[PDB]
Amino acid sequence: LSFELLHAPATVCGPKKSTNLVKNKCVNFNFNGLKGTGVLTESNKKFLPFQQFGRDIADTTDAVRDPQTLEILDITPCSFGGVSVITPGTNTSNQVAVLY
Amino acid sequence: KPSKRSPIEDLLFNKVTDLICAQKFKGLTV
Amino acid sequence: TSNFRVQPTESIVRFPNITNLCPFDEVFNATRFASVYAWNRKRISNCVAD
Amino acid sequence: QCVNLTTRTQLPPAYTNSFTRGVYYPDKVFRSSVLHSTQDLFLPFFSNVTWFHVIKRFDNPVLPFNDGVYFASIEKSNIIRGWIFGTTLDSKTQSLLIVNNATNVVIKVCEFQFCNDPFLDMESEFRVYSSANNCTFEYVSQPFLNFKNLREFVFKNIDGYFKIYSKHTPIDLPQGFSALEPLVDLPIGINITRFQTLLALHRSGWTAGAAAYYVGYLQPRTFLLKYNENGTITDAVDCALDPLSETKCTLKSFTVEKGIYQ
Ligand SMILES: *[C@@H]1O[C@H](CO)[C@@H](O)[C@H](O)[C@H]1NC(C)=O
Ligand SMILES: *[C@@H]1O[C@H](CO)[C@@H](O)[C@H](O)[C@H]1NC(C)=O
Ligand SMILES: *[C@@H]1O[C@H](CO)[C@@H](O)[C@H](O)[C@H]1NC(C)=O
Repeated sequence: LSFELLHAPATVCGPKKSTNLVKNKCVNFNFNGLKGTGVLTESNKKFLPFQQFGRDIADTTDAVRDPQTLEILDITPCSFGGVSVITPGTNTSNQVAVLY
Repeated sequence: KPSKRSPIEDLLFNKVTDLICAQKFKGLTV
Repeated sequence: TSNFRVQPTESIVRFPNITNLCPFDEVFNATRFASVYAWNRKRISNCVAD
Repeated sequence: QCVNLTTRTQLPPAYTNSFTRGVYYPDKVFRSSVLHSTQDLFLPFFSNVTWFHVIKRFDNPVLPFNDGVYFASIEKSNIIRGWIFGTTLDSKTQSLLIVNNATNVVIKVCEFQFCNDPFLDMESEFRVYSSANNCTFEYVSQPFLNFKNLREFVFKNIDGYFKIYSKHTPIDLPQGFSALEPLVDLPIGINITRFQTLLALHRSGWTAGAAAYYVGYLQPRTFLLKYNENGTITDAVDCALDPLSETKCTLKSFTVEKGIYQ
């Protein structure tokens, strides 16, 4: 077996793998180049045959198509936010409250 | 009306009008 | 004071429904070969080689 | 074996104007109810394109392939069949052939010879090439399918990839708007400078359906396209034509209100 390598897209590269996906969970995900993080969920969007993934007004990846069941999923980055501390003066007490 | 507003206040509210999620899901909060 | 973020707990990978294997069977499991003076040459492209 | 005749009548072809035709999805991305501005190779609006008619009068000239070609065909009974692509079109370099068989389409890129006036003889005889040397790439797929048939194609070639976009329509091109979804991509990587077309003529009282085809050339331009709630491109605006369109792009909207804009 001899390998001919040229300045070509190299149509013979090898096999890929797969793993059972998860939904409604914060998880790092990969999709045939598209690789990000977020939460996967069933989508109500109705793509058309040759469209693979979707974008939004912010020009960011929003929806993807699973290349094993021809279904549409949505992605939402895992939750985040600032935190604040409510407290009376330390001259008075030491109890605090936390606001997310 | 439940809002307990006046006939006018209602028109002012109605006259003045999902990019919010997109901006939010980038690092900016309101 | 500070921030709060939720971290992922898993990593997932997905790819197309892999099929269309290269025709190695016609090479290795052929009915008959040819002699040394007629060594057989086969070209393989546009297929996923297992 | 081809016979060379000296009875052809020299007559320059016709000219017509493309109004709002030649719009294709420039990517595989989904967008809904959004006005998006892109820069790519498009066909300028209201542009002169060349008109050939075939019925005697034979019309299969040789024309350049500068950057990309928009090919329109108005026809009945499926006369136009295939295409030829290449640079010098002989056994000195590889050539690309697309042929629509009765139940398939075949694409072949390799060395070839052709007549000075190649032609194809229902189908009983197939002879357009005399020699077929070692062929780098083969491809087989499904068939692509006043006058009632209209076929619009866009052929491009860049970065070592050759792309064909297609659309069919049952109905001097008519008005309206039509999108041309991507059809096929090929990793060939040829130099491509010229191209030829193919039709089917059969010897035969006898009736031969006429056909007409329009050829237009692309150009790098900036367009503003509208995506509906489904994802279908329903309208587009080119903003190097007239001041009103340029204002429409600079405002990133289709309707312009009263005022003075810079
Ligand atoms: C994917 O491949 C499997 C394996 O043969 C097949 O059973 C299935 O129908 C294919 N399509 C899917 C899962 O959409
Ligand atoms: C453009 O087309 C019109 C009519 O089709 C013609 O009169 C004119 O000469 C053309 N201009 C060119 C080919 O530059
Ligand atoms: C757009 O999507 C809606 C809902 O899916 C559908 O009813 C409609 O036929 C689609 N096309 C147009 C042109 O509205």
